[PDB]
Amino acid sequence: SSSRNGRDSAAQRLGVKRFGGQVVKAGEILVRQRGTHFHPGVNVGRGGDDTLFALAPGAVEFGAKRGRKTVNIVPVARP
Amino acid sequence: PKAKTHSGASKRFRRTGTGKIVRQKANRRHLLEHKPTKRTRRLDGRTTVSAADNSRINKLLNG
Amino acid sequence: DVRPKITLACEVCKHRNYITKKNRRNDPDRLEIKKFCPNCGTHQPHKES
RNA sequence: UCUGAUCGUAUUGGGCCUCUAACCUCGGACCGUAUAUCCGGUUCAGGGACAGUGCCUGGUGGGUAGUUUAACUGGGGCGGUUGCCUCCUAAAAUGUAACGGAGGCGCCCAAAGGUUCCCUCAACCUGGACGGCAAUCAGGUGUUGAGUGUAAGUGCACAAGGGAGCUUGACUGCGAGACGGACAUGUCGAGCAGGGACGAAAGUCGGGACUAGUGAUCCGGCACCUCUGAGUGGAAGGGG
RNA sequence: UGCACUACGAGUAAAGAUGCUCGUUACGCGCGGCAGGACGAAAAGACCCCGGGACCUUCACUACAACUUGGUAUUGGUGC
RNA sequence: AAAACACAGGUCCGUGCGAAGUCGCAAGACGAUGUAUACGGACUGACGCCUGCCCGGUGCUGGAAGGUUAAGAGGACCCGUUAACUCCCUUUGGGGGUGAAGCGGAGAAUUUAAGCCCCAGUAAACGGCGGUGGUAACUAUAACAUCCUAAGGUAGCGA
RNA sequence: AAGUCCAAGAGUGCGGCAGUGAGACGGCGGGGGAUAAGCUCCGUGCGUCGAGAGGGAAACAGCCCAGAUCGCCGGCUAAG
RNA sequence: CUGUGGGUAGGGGUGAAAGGCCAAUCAAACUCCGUGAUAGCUGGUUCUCCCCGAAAUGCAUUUAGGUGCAGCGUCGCAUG
RNA sequence: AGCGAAAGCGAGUCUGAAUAGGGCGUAUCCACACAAGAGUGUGUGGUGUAGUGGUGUGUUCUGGACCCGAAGCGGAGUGA
RNA sequence: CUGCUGUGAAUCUGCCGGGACCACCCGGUAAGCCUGAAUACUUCCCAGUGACCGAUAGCGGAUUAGUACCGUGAGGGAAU
RNA sequence: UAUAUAGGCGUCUGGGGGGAACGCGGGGAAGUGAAACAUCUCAGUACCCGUAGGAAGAGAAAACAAAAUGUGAUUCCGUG
Ligand SMILES: [Mg+2]
Ligand SMILES: [Mg+2]
Ligand SMILES: [Mg+2]
Ligand SMILES: [Mg+2]
Ligand SMILES: [Mg+2]
Ligand SMILES: [Mg+2]
Ligand SMILES: [Mg+2]
Ligand SMILES: [Mg+2]
Ligand SMILES: [Mg+2]
Ligand SMILES: [Mg+2]
Ligand SMILES: [Mg+2]
Ligand SMILES: [Mg+2]
Ligand SMILES: [Mg+2]
Ligand SMILES: [Mg+2]
Ligand SMILES: [Mg+2]
Ligand SMILES: [Mg+2]
Ligand SMILES: [Mg+2]
Ligand SMILES: [Mg+2]
Ligand SMILES: [Mg+2]
Ligand SMILES: [Mg+2]
Ligand SMILES: [Mg+2]
Ligand SMILES: [Mg+2]
Ligand SMILES: [Mg+2]
Ligand SMILES: [Mg+2]
Ligand SMILES: [Mg+2]
Ligand SMILES: [Mg+2]
Ligand SMILES: [Mg+2]
Ligand SMILES: [Mg+2]
Ligand SMILES: [Mg+2]
Ligand SMILES: [Mg+2]
Ligand SMILES: [Mg+2]
Ligand SMILES: [Mg+2]
Ligand SMILES: [Mg+2]
Ligand SMILES: [Mg+2]
Ligand SMILES: [Mg+2]
Ligand SMILES: [Mg+2]
Ligand SMILES: [Mg+2]
Ligand SMILES: [Mg+2]
Ligand SMILES: [Mg+2]
Ligand SMILES: [Mg+2]
Ligand SMILES: [Mg+2]
Ligand SMILES: [Mg+2]
Ligand SMILES: [Mg+2]
Ligand SMILES: [Mg+2]
Ligand SMILES: [Mg+2]
Ligand SMILES: [Mg+2]
Ligand SMILES: [Mg+2]
Ligand SMILES: [Mg+2]
Ligand SMILES: [Mg+2]
Ligand SMILES: [Mg+2]
Ligand SMILES: [Mg+2]
Ligand SMILES: [Mg+2]
Ligand SMILES: [Mg+2]
Ligand SMILES: [Mg+2]
Ligand SMILES: [Mg+2]
Ligand SMILES: [Mg+2]
Ligand SMILES: [Mg+2]
Ligand SMILES: [Mg+2]
Ligand SMILES: [Mg+2]
Ligand SMILES: [Mg+2]
Ligand SMILES: [Mg+2]
Ligand SMILES: [Mg+2]
Ligand SMILES: [Mg+2]
Ligand SMILES: [Mg+2]
Ligand SMILES: [Mg+2]
Ligand SMILES: [Mg+2]
Ligand SMILES: [Mg+2]
Ligand SMILES: [Mg+2]
Ligand SMILES: [Mg+2]
Ligand SMILES: [Mg+2]
Ligand SMILES: [Mg+2]
Ligand SMILES: [Mg+2]
Ligand SMILES: [Mg+2]
Ligand SMILES: [Mg+2]
Ligand SMILES: [Mg+2]
Ligand SMILES: [Mg+2]
Ligand SMILES: [Mg+2]
Ligand SMILES: [Mg+2]
Ligand SMILES: [Mg+2]
Ligand SMILES: [Mg+2]
Ligand SMILES: [Mg+2]
Ligand SMILES: [Mg+2]
Ligand SMILES: [Mg+2]
Ligand SMILES: [Mg+2]
Ligand SMILES: [Mg+2]
Ligand SMILES: [Mg+2]
Ligand SMILES: [Mg+2]
Ligand SMILES: [Mg+2]
Ligand SMILES: [Mg+2]
Ligand SMILES: [Mg+2]
Ligand SMILES: [Mg+2]
Ligand SMILES: [Mg+2]
Ligand SMILES: [Mg+2]
Ligand SMILES: [Mg+2]
Ligand SMILES: [Mg+2]
Ligand SMILES: [Mg+2]
Ligand SMILES: [Mg+2]
Ligand SMILES: [Mg+2]
Ligand SMILES: [Mg+2]
Ligand SMILES: [Mg+2]
Ligand SMILES: [Mg+2]
Ligand SMILES: [Mg+2]
Ligand SMILES: [Mg+2]
Ligand SMILES: [Mg+2]
Ligand SMILES: [Mg+2]
Ligand SMILES: [Mg+2]
Ligand SMILES: [Zn+2]
Repeated sequence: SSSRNGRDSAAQRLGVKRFGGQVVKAGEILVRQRGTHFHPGVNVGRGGDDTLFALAPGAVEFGAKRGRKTVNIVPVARP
Repeated sequence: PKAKTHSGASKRFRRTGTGKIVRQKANRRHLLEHKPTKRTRRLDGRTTVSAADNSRINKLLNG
Repeated sequence: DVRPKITLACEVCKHRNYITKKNRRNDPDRLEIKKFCPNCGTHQPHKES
């Protein structure tokens, strides 16, 4: 007459936060995730909870490097 | 009769030189051992009250 | 408790700088480690209070 | 002049048997008082420093008084549930409800933290005394099916998995820029300086492969500080 | 007692219609009767839920009366 | 309007006397111009035969060797203030340490009542009254060995 | 990159004044239920009703057409 | 049984006990006063036109028919 | 005239060991330089900074506070 | 500052206060008593005034008005 | 019952009751608010009791103050 379940946790709002070709500031976090689904690419660092962030200003762009999806920051030219 | 300032809110909120109302962050009075110092120091100093709460806090402060 | 809260104090100035936990079943003796003392200015041994 | 077995004086308590004089008697008589089971007085007879009563104090105390006794909910009740974490529902961004479908949490580890270096499992075949498919040895095949403290998911063989050395960064002063957000919470973070660890150096280190292991404010405790101190100096008290 | 020159049937509609649809029936006005309907009148449902009361019970809470303990004042004397 | 209340009868408990109980802040009053063959309270309910067990729980009553405990007496020890010094270290001061008395603050040992724990009695006090393992007359009709308790339904009655 | 641009009467920021926090059915994707309900619970730069008049569906909030500034004894059409 | 006179008063009285009765009222009489008690509840709130125009969701809630903040309307200013 | 818990200092001030970052503050705009394109800063000049008191309107606070409505609670009295 | 209870001093090199307390300084002189003015109100009397009402208004009462009437009573209480 | 007192007799002089508000000294709620409620509030309010006066009460420092060669009884009003 009772359900032995009915509990869940809060949604953590994970996922890609900046997509390809998007200009970011240095320090912006770019994708929140659990494991390493996206590996840190060139000029992109990885946080303690596996959060990828940008170590330099530029444009986001994804890639594959030896069978590993990677995220990179590309230096846009100064006008 | 002259209006009364809400005393519980005056000992919690303060105004700066320009007139924005500042605050004190919570979760820093006890049970501190398990909190990393990064969490501890992102929780101190003042911070401006939200625009959503600025309307009621103003009425509590002016009475 | 078996993992109680403990405090560490510098020997050369007796100031309590850090609070941590440890297992009393596994570390019955006072825990001592070389920590950093803000007023001594350098790393000093710190012993359980 | 301490150690002691001692008597006495001055003083003050604890107790005991008493005495009467406070106080008490609805015991008698007499009087105010012609009238009076009131009342007061006088006196005899009894208690008696007790009792009663003030003040302070501990018990017992529905005798009375004021009140409280949650919500969700396919009506209500009875059951079950209430915070956090993971997955599916959830319709390939995020978010998404039901008493929808499954499980975990309220810890643990002074190493199971930091760094430096080194290694690759599980399973299967073959050869070996106990020893059997199975325990340890040797040869081979074996790219991940093993393992990762702990649920599940995302990861990890480049290893985040296995082993050893040293060691405490399970730091102090901070923090550009952001994610998430009714708000309050929360989450990531390069980089600078102090003082260190490891490393030849490059460099990495603000606990743990990651996401649970938690409780706002009030009020109070404690240690430290260069703050304050109700005329002044202290203190008490407050403050950081 | 909102009205008014207030039929029926099968429907439709806040799901049980005199008043809407489509058809059927019906000259106008009364008197005596009957109670099928007007979810008829009456009484801001008393059942049930929600909020609030009130009185009752008790090892609910917190108090107080009452009862009781001791100290001390009233309260003193001699002997041990 | 009843089967309910009352009742005459029964018991239990309290009360030694301006009793106990009740109405009152008190004085005072009823009880009662009564005095345990009386009065109050509780249950039962003429009569007849009877009224089992359990005192562990909770009350009531009684007791005291201990444990625990208020106010009150006690003020060891500590802290504040400062007469005095005593020193530097710079000089007409000013901080270090000690610090008597006096006044203040926190106050331990020690001592002390009832209650509670404790131990007894009490059920016409509020209350409670069991099973299992395998069995025969023609099936029976629960009254062989053992577990548990404070004790395991007595008499009578019983769709 | 354009479009719309004498308008969407559009975004965003600050402020004054709000109401709302009982939604309904229909189309598509689903949970609960018996792949029942005019059932219940979610998603939808989906619609309409709510807060919508007019025409169609006999009548018939939520379906189809179409959004009522007023007048006309003009014309053309939409669903049907 | 009854007449006349009298006594008991509201958390009180009285009850051969039904919560009975105490002035047509009683699980605490009535009158006045506190007082215009308080009600997250129901009801009502009065002339006109012009422009714009919702929500019935999220989060928290001694919370679930109430409220706060967000979302969504309007007006003023800024930007464009 | 602000910063600071405060002593205090003052176009600064707090934190800090830091001419080392950040917080708050120095109306606002203009230019010229000197530094980096990690979001612009720093500095020299310039411009120079707007409040207050009546009163209308909207909302609000304290008051019965838009109007109406309990069952009930208290004080003092009236009734056998 | 002050009530009830207990204990209980000094007469000026005294005693009190200056937000626990102590020291120093300063102010004052308790346990005795009187005291005008400036301040509060209007039963009643006089004289006035009103961007006050004008007979369902204004006092309950423009008229038999605390009247008639209702109640055992406190009390309620018109209409003209 | 001796001292005597309690009492008794006589002769005077006062007291008593009423009143709308204002004063002073005492006793002292609850509705309510706190979105429950008990501290708290309401509120020392309502009510009650004792007493006045034309006003009352207070009043002549055992006060403030803060190092100023400062104020100087009380009451009331405005600020703070
Ligand atoms: Mg999840
Ligand atoms: Mg890490
Ligand atoms: Mg204040
Ligand atoms: Mg703290
Ligand atoms: Mg810390
Ligand atoms: Mg060890
Ligand atoms: Mg005595
Ligand atoms: Mg006594
Ligand atoms: Mg009680
Ligand atoms: Mg009660
Ligand atoms: Mg109440
Ligand atoms: Mg409720
Ligand atoms: Mg409910
Ligand atoms: Mg149900
Ligand atoms: Mg149902
Ligand atoms: Mg998704
Ligand atoms: Mg999707
Ligand atoms: Mg949803
Ligand atoms: Mg669980
Ligand atoms: Mg590890
Ligand atoms: Mg290590
Ligand atoms: Mg091998
Ligand atoms: Mg490893
Ligand atoms: Mg730690
Ligand atoms: Mg930041
Ligand atoms: Mg370094
Ligand atoms: Mg770092
Ligand atoms: Mg971590
Ligand atoms: Mg609080
Ligand atoms: Mg002082
Ligand atoms: Mg001082
Ligand atoms: Mg201190
Ligand atoms: Mg029909
Ligand atoms: Mg029909
Ligand atoms: Mg019809
Ligand atoms: Mg018609
Ligand atoms: Mg007829
Ligand atoms: Mg009829
Ligand atoms: Mg008839
Ligand atoms: Mg009816
Ligand atoms: Mg109703
Ligand atoms: Mg109810
Ligand atoms: Mg009969
Ligand atoms: Mg009858
Ligand atoms: Mg009966
Ligand atoms: Mg008898
Ligand atoms: Mg008995
Ligand atoms: Mg007696
Ligand atoms: Mg007897
Ligand atoms: Mg009987
Ligand atoms: Mg019998
Ligand atoms: Mg018996
Ligand atoms: Mg027994
Ligand atoms: Mg027993
Ligand atoms: Mg017993
Ligand atoms: Mg016994
Ligand atoms: Mg006893
Ligand atoms: Mg004492
Ligand atoms: Mg039978
Ligand atoms: Mg366009
Ligand atoms: Mg337009
Ligand atoms: Mg618009
Ligand atoms: Mg709601
Ligand atoms: Mg809703
Ligand atoms: Mg809906
Ligand atoms: Mg529906
Ligand atoms: Mg569907
Ligand atoms: Mg479903
Ligand atoms: Mg439906
Ligand atoms: Mg839909
Ligand atoms: Mg509506
Ligand atoms: Mg329409
Ligand atoms: Mg519409
Ligand atoms: Mg269509
Ligand atoms: Mg045509
Ligand atoms: Mg056509
Ligand atoms: Mg008679
Ligand atoms: Mg009579
Ligand atoms: Mg009664
Ligand atoms: Mg009457
Ligand atoms: Mg009656
Ligand atoms: Mg009553
Ligand atoms: Mg009552
Ligand atoms: Mg009131
Ligand atoms: Mg009202
Ligand atoms: Mg419009
Ligand atoms: Mg709102
Ligand atoms: Mg707005
Ligand atoms: Mg300031
Ligand atoms: Mg700090
Ligand atoms: Mg700065
Ligand atoms: Mg102006
Ligand atoms: Mg204005
Ligand atoms: Mg009443
Ligand atoms: Mg009477
Ligand atoms: Mg005087
Ligand atoms: Mg009139
Ligand atoms: Mg007229
Ligand atoms: Mg009238
Ligand atoms: Mg009469
Ligand atoms: Mg008089
Ligand atoms: Mg109250
Ligand atoms: Mg309340
Ligand atoms: Mg309320
Ligand atoms: Mg005068
Ligand atoms: Mg006078
Ligand atoms: Zn140190």
